Amino acid sequence: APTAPSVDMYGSNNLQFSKIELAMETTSGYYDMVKYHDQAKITVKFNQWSGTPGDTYNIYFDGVKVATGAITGGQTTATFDYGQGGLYQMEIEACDATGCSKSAPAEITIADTDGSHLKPLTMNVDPNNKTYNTDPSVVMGTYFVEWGIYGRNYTVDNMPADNLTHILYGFIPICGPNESVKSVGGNSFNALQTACRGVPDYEVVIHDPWAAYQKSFPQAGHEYSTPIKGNYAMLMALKQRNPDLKIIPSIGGWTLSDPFYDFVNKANRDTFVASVKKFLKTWKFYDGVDIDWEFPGGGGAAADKGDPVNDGPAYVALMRELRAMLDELEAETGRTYELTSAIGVGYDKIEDVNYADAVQYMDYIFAMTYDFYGGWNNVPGHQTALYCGSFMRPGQCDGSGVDENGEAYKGPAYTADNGIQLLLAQGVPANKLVLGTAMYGRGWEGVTPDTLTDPNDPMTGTATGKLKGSTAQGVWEDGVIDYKGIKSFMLGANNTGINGFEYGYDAQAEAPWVWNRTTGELITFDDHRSVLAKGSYAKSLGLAGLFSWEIDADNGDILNAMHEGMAGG
Ligand SMILES: [Ca+2]
Repeated sequence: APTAPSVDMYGSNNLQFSKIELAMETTSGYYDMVKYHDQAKITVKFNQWSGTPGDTYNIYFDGVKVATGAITGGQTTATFDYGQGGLYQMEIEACDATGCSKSAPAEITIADTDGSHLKPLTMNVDPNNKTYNTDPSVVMGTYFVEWGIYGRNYTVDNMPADNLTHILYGFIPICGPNESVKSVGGNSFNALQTACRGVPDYEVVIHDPWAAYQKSFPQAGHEYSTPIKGNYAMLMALKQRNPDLKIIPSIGGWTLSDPFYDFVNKANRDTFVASVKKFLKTWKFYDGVDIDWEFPGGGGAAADKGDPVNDGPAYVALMRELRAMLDELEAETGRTYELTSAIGVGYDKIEDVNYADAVQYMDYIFAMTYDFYGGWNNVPGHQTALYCGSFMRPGQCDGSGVDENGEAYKGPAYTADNGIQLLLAQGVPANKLVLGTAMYGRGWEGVTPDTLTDPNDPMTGTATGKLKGSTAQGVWEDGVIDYKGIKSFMLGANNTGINGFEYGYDAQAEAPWVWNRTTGELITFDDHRSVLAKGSYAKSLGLAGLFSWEIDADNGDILNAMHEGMAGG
């Protein structure tokens, strides 16, 4: 036998390799930062000094031959392609006529974006999140937001994964027209422009690569040499821990929807869809695509856009082409891919798409059954109600009446059930709809008792302006408030009212509120009871399940209520 081969660790990159090179110390165009390879370029050096090195080498991973070549002297550098991620016990075998000598096994790491090379994530979940007899056939979705790792300080390991089947990662931008991104203020529009340099219009990109894959997370064991970090490496590890959990990219949303309005041009769709396939090939932990176009026909962040005539068909065509692309990805990988979309449920949003035509391609519609009322104006109302509250005027629920300035109503009122029914009437199968629960409140200030026309119902009053508060109370933007912030700063431990706030519940609409008679502060939100009503309603209608916006704002209560209201028959 030859001399035993000896592995030069330094000359073998310390046996660490990766299918994806990721810029770690700069912010640039998407393709200056992200380079993917189907075959990792593996390089192993070994030494057989002042001895008999033999004629040929073989390299095994877990006893399986992956590489072979000739030996010439005491220094052999072996290169070769490997296309599957993982950890492997690697062995070097030198052979010649008289037999074969081996190195001692050493662990080689081939990183890939499926997490195949990672140990299951170490969770750090608030224990208020209870343990449940999960039913894997019911949808329990939620949104996790890329920027929530900053001030909100809520990271992938805080997610109650065991109580989720569906994680929607918000949000993936589309390069092109994005004037809406500017009202978000800050660095946001500039971050987009940087990521889209060298990127053709209507291609998807990562908006914040620092959060996505750059930030070193200690609890995830990240270090300087670590080839993938940030949120994505954590989601990858999370798939190893929870393999059946669907993690799906969410494209668009409120401020990143502007480019969807050009998808009336099929060539822009062709470029988009293709970029979505490369995205999913590049980022293998994702399980499909969710389209959050707000909204065909208009009505979203851009007062500027919206085509009620042509947007609907563009969206149907997009779902077909996205479905057909995912079909051929399923053929290439053997995986199953899901296609979903979050939609408005006001009647004026719903009528702009023939969801019967598009649903044939989709797995789930996430019905955004919330933001019915809020601080953009001074009309109190249930923002996330199952049914129409008593504060609504006659013929206002169904849109048959006229408003309090004698003007007529143009469609049914903003409730979840008005929304669902309109979708069922359209032909959408009930077992593809997912009902939305809020994990935040919307609220006003200055709804003093004396603004009320019905003294039992502050939803009957008038506001002076948006709710105000601090970051620490969960108020990240005026007139909006995390549920956990409502819990600990307005509800209290017994849910009976603290710091001047009362509790109330509109049993007819299935909608809670908290109300401060003195400040006139009014908050509408989803609570334990109201989510229970949504569970019952979902079951009664054969709805696929429930989903929530946004997980960082929950404290446990809402997701708990979601499981409990879904339990049983
Ligand atoms: Ca419309």
